[PDB]
Amino acid sequence: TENLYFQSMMTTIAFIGFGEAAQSIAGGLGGRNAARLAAYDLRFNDPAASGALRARAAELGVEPLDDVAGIACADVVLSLVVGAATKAVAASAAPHLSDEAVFIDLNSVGPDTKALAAGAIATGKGSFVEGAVMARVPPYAEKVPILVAGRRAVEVAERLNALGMNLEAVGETPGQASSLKMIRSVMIKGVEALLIEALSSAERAGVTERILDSVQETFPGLDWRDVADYYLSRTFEHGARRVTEMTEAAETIESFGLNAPMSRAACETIAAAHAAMKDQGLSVNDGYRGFVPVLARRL
Amino acid sequence: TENLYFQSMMTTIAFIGFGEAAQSIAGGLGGRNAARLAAYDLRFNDPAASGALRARAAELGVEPLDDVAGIACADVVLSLVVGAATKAVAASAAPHLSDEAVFIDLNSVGPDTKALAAGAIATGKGSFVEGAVMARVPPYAEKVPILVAGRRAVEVAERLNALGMNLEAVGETPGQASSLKMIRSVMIKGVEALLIEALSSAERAGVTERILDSVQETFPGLDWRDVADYYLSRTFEHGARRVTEMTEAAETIESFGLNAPMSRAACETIAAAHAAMKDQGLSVNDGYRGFVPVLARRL
Repeated sequence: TENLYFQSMMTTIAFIGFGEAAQSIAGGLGGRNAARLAAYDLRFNDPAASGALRARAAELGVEPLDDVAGIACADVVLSLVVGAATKAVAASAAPHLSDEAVFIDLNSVGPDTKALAAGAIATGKGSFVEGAVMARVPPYAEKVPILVAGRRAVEVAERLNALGMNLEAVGETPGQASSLKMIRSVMIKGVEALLIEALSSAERAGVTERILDSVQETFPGLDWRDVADYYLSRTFEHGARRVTEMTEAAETIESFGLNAPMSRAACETIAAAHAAMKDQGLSVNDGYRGFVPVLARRL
Repeated sequence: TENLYFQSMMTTIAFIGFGEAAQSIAGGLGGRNAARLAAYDLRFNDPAASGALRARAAELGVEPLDDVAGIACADVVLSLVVGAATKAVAASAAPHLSDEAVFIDLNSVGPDTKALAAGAIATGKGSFVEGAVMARVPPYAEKVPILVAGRRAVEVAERLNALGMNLEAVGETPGQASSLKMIRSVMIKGVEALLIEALSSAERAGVTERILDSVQETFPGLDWRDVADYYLSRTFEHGARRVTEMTEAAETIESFGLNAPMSRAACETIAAAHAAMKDQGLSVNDGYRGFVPVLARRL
């Protein structure tokens, strides 16, 4: 019950980058022959990695391309490379895209870099759609939530959703998808940071339960102890990667001509708290009753 | 159905400071002759203010005291003076308190200053209880929520609650009541600040409604649009005074040996946003749909 125009259509996808994320995505698509798959990777040319990578390409039913120019055949090019390589990749692909083709940039970079990738693509004939991957890929494969933005975002979402992928078009302006992903971090990690600051303060003052009561009375819809349990355990376990996500978010907001003091302070806070909790005999299972006394003392 | 020990008891209260807050409190107590009331004020000695202040003392049924030494008669002394005068007041009263008397400091100062007030009182015979007034006094009079902390906090709460006041004992340690008041600000104004940062960012990126959706999905208990309506209108109207409350909260947290980056960033944010919104034709009634585009542009 997806779109007819898109089911009765010749659909070739080329990955740029054939790492884990690209592999799991191509994994879930491969058995269906939902589309002719291909992948360009530099390691396809490295004698030390070539054999092992080409076998896996064969095992997931993806064709290895020897060169970037092998993407000329694709309707949709997916760019999943190391963040640092984003622009370089874009610039390589640009001359080889057909004028109907869409390059979707799925890299973990801010709207600024996305804009430069879009610019490289524009020096050739292809279209650019900006994407942002909303979850880790392994647990979801090809149904990982992706946000897309651009002239052709609705069009590619529909086309790739007809193949079983999980895209939503969030705007016509490239930059909007990574902006949305980054800003969404601000509320979520901002709240986590506020709990860290309020609760460890409260704890040093001996009024923790009373302060949880007072937040519970002010914002009654949520169970704030469940919130503090959940998000402080997130600081415990993934504090390092949560600080990266925050650092990027501050840069995104700054990139819009806005000061980002909440995002910067939250990043600092989550990093300080993660450090504070390491090697203290805590468990992700321990709750705020567990974490807060440690943070109180260690901060 | 309050305590018998406290109803069948000789109960004299002396205010130090006879301003609005002290007047409204003494107002609601005065008609009942719930207690022998008195008040020391410097203006009781100023020919320019004396007549007018003594008439109002008579109208609310409070006795003027010519001197601080007139508090020797009180069981409970209430200190409501300008923040700056807190310690000075405490030091004046200390020699005059009886050894059964309780000095309750109700001034808008942090636990640090409260501790110094407590120290002055300790150089005499009286007891010290630390209080913190939780709302503006005019709309509540004598039933304004007060938090108290100290050895005798339970005792004074019960005694003053037997006279119709609205006290809760929150701890045995002086400093806890103002700590609790201040820290409670962190979550509340932190959230307001996070909405300002997230929403005006989102708005510059054209994804405001989507970001509200994504906060609504993450923290489903609350209606986040009502939250943003409510708290941004608070930034509009009372942004100036909300920044003071935040500045104090950062100092309180700092006073505990903790860095206060969330509190400091929130204070900055609320002040920046309040400034941004002034003289833009906005109304407290306007909601986030109204405020956010203004903040987006003006920040």
